[PDB]
Amino acid sequence: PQAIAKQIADIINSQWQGTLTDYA
Amino acid sequence: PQAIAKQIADIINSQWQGTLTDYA
Amino acid sequence: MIVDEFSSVYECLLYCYKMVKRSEQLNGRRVFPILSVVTNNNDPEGRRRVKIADPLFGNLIESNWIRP
Amino acid sequence: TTQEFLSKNKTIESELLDLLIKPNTDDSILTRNKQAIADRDLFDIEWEPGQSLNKLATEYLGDSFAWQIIADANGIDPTKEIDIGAGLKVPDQKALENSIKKFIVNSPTGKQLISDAKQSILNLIGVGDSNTEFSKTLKDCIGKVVNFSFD
Amino acid sequence: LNAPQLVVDDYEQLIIDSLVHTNVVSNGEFTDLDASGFMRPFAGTMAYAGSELLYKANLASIAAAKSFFKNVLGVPEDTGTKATTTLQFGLSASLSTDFIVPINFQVSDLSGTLRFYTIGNLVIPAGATFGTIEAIAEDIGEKYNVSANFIDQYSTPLTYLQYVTNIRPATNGRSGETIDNLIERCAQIIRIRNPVSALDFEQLAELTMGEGSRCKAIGLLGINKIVTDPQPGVVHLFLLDVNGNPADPVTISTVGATLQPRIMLGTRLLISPMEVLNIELELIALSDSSKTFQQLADDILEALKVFFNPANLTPGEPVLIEEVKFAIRSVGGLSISYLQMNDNAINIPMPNQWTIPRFSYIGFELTDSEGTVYRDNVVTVTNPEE
Amino acid sequence: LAYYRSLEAGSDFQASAPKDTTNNQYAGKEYKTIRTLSNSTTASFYGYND
Repeated sequence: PQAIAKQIADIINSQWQGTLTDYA
Repeated sequence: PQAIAKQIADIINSQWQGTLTDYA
Repeated sequence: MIVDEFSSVYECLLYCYKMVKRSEQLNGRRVFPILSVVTNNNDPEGRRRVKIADPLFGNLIESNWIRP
Repeated sequence: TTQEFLSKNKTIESELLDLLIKPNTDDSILTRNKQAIADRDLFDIEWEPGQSLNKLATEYLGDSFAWQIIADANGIDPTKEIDIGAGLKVPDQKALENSIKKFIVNSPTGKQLISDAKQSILNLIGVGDSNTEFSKTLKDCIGKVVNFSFD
Repeated sequence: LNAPQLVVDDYEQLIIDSLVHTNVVSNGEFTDLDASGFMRPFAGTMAYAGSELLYKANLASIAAAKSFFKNVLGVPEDTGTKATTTLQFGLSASLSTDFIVPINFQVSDLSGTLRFYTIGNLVIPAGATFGTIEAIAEDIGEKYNVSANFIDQYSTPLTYLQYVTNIRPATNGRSGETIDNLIERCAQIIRIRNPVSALDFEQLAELTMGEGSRCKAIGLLGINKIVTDPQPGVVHLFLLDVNGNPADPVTISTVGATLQPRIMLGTRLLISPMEVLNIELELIALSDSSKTFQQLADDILEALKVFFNPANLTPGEPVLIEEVKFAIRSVGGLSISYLQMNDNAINIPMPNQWTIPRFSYIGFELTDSEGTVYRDNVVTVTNPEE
Repeated sequence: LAYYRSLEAGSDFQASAPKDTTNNQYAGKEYKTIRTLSNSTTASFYGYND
């Protein structure tokens, strides 16, 4: 619930770090 | 699945609204 | 503010949210000066205005009166 | 200066400023009880020794001050005597809410849903000021300092 | 409003009487009659509910009368009247295009406290230099009844707009009506059917001609306006328009058309403008120093403007100097020494049955206890005619 | 009034005319001779018995 809401930030944040690193 | 997709979306929304009020 | 390389997605978005306002105001505007050809210089009002054929409209339509 | 006028019969300047007496029924002491609870929503009890409107309000409506509704539902002066064996009509609790007529009123601000019923039911429903929004309560107390006149 | 009170309804009185009657009911067995003693909590608790119930019990008859006056003859609940004037706008130069002054254009006086707004859009055609349009006061009240050329300050600037002023003195500023005026309005509806015996007085002064006008109905008065020559079957009406002046011929035509289907067949209706008598006042008064001289002068001027309202004056009736002095003294904070009206200290009779007074000038000479003499002069009318 | 106006009477001339709004426009009012094509030339009319 809040645990998973947070886990989701961590996921989205890291996914959007992946995109930053995935791009020229 | 869709239930959780929606939950995750709502989590993200409240985390974004959180960020709106987190920053000056 | 200062958005570094240690920032989260939400803050990256928020920064864009607040800083895109000027770009929004620029929509439907003319930012830079233009070069144009004078097509009409007879001003009925005697205000020394001329009509131009700006490249934006490709001479398909006429423009407004332009003041000196 | 002077303008000689003779008698006429039908003019529109007189229709402009003509009818004055208007029989509109507006909120007043004699219009509080216009609305009536439907007969299908009532119970037809009989008056027996030891009965009072307080008892009927308590058993059927759960509140001692609800008797005003019962009397208003029967046209009864409470301080008058109810004969033994005379019939009375007691409103149901759950069937009292369907006497609340909702209609749309138009305003320069906008459409508003408005409740209408006999004033006794309106007072009973709004008991404790639970239905009204806190903004209304704050509005009526905004003008605390009240202008008074001195002699 | 003046309704009998069924029972005594007062908190402290209820407490005191309850204690005394508790003493009386017992044969003096209860002696704690101290209205602020140890029995004060009990008696006060009872008296709070007693007063909050008897206060509503005392309203029964007035509620019945109000319900009668409201339901069977709907009478609007009058709130007031806003002053109206005619503004003239003047342009700086002759334009080749038609100038537009928008709706709700705000103008004000020099002090900036009284504000008027245009009724609608004003279109000054190209080549013109001035244009007129009506303006209404910001709020109700008699303080907006200003003179001519007073409202000339405007905040929002328009292109080539040179000036703006008011050509007419703003009038009909009313803060509301008292209970007696509303009672009279209700009663006239009860008795106006078939106007006979000076209900023509009532049918035009506040109806079919506006609010702020005056009428005077005289029977058997011919076209010569001579009393000693009665003409049976003739009713003569003398009219003062909504602006406070003798009635315009268009208003005469309007009132004649309105009243034609209501007069008796065979009778002759004559309508003519009313006449005005100008009253000039000189006041010598002693001030008690409880108000400043300017405040006293303003209060006296406002009181006299109330007194000489055509709604408060009966045409053809003499002006009584004692009544004027009482109206002045009702302001308070002063002591009248001398009052002159039209260069005399006697009552002023109207020249004829259809003349209304209209006070125009007043001079103040106020003396305080310290001995300063404050002298001032105020002209209230635009000119001796209007 | 003429005496007062003559004190501040200028000598410059205006080629335009005032207008209330920039969006609003006005048309010409005068037909001014531009140039003289010919002081004296012969001319004929056509469209009559032709």
